[PDB]
Amino acid sequence: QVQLQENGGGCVQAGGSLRLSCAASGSIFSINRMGWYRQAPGKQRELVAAITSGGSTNYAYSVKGRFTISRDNAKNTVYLQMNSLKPEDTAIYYCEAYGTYTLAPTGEGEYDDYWGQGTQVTVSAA
Amino acid sequence: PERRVRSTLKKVFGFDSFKTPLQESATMAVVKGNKDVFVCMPTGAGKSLCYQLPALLAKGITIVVSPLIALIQDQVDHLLTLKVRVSSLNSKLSAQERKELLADLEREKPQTKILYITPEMAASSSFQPTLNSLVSRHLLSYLVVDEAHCVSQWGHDFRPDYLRLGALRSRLGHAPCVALTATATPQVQEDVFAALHLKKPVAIFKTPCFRANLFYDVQFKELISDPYGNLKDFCLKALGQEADKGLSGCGIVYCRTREACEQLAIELSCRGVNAKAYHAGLKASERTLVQNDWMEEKVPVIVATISFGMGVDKANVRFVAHWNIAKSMAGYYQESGRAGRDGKPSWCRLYYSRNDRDQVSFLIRKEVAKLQEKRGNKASDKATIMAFDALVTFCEELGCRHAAIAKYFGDALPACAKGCDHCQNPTAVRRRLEALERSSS
Ligand SMILES: [Zn+2]
Repeated sequence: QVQLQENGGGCVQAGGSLRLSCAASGSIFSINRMGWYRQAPGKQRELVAAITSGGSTNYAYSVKGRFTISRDNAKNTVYLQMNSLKPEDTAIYYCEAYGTYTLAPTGEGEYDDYWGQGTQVTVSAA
Repeated sequence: PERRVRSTLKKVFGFDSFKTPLQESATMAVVKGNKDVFVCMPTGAGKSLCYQLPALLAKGITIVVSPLIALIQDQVDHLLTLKVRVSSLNSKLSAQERKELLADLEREKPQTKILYITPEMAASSSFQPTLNSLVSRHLLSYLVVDEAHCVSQWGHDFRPDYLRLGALRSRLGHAPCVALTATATPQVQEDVFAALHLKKPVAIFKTPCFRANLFYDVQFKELISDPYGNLKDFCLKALGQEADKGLSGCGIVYCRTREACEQLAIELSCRGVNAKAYHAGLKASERTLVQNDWMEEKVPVIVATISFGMGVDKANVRFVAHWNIAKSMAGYYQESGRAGRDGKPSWCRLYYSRNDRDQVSFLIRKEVAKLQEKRGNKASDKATIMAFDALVTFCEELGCRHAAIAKYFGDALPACAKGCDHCQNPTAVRRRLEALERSSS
């Protein structure tokens, strides 16, 4: 079934930039929404950004104007351009493939949400 | 296991095997009772079997939401003949019949095995106690929503009542929900999954479009100096695929206008292919002669508008030529699909013209504006326009023809096997498309 490959995590200076990416693979016809969530140490998972097939975008207030989500519908890939990174952005970032429609030529398929394993983003104040 | 299902398939419905391996898998997935299920199969016994058979092995009551009494009646009657303990709940039921049924369902171990019900009642305050008590007493085995597409404004049969069915799903948490329809695009599927609040992962069983025995191609009328000649050659090649039987099988040519139908039948006949026009303009007596003559194989080719009645189908149709692009991909699929029912090789050709595209594009816009005055603005109107664009894309793009049809309906990539013009010679189609581009002035 569906595998999510996340990439682009690491350690940067405050004021720096990263680009997270997440490719979904499998017998994928479509994905309703691709999204980035983050969980800082001992804190609740929150929505960072999400984009429908359609291109309707949705950002957490704390990242509006700093972060840009974009999607390649044909490659089932989502991107998060992170600029002007701050210490408070330090967290494990997860991708969500919401409303993933998979199907075989036999006509058997599934509609499910899938999550990646998570990628560490660390922003140093220095 | 498999054992329990197979016995009760013969023992009650009297069938040796499931019609298809897909119908079997669906039925089994509903039986396990671990997943919400979505069945998209063309109308027939197969579909209904996917919830009816499991309803009996369940050891509890299956509630089936259906949009109107007519459809409920067909089914209760058919289930009754199989000596199945089935009942209906609706306003048309007598006050006393009603009080009796409600009493039966309040009873520990009721006789009702399958209850058919309308969307208004299923959601009405008056019925919630009954639903709750059935849930409490773990007597609810399945909630089935038939005609699931009705929940979608992007579908053809939108019913506001179906918007209440979402809230019900959570209340019936314990029980799996089965949603069935004959007709759903990817967009209608999404509306069903969301509006009925199906629990993920949803198991999907969707009968694919693909037919290995149909060769699809598009020809650009703009690049052809002898159109009537090109069609004659196409007709004769498709017929006489059995050289010793001579000319074997029949064909259909579809046209938008009545003038086009009359004219094309004459141009084919004058070149030695016997064809008769069939359209709404002819009297009923004429229509019956033309149809009889075609069905009886006296006249091998019929040139028709969308008007062509499907009273009975024909297995030996060897070709379906569209002289004009259809209104919609569903129209084209259904019309082209009247070919090759016997399993033997058949040809589906679309004669495309940017002039035809522009004209049909425009006519759809006008018939939509006419309905917008009568019945008001709807999301369904935009589905009508997207339905044409899938066919325009089919003609004007490089790629497998069977794939483009699969994409529109929400099927996986089909096993084309040099079964369209693109898959048999990509460069040919590229060259033809390149040429159409030079002609664009
Ligand atoms: Zn192909």
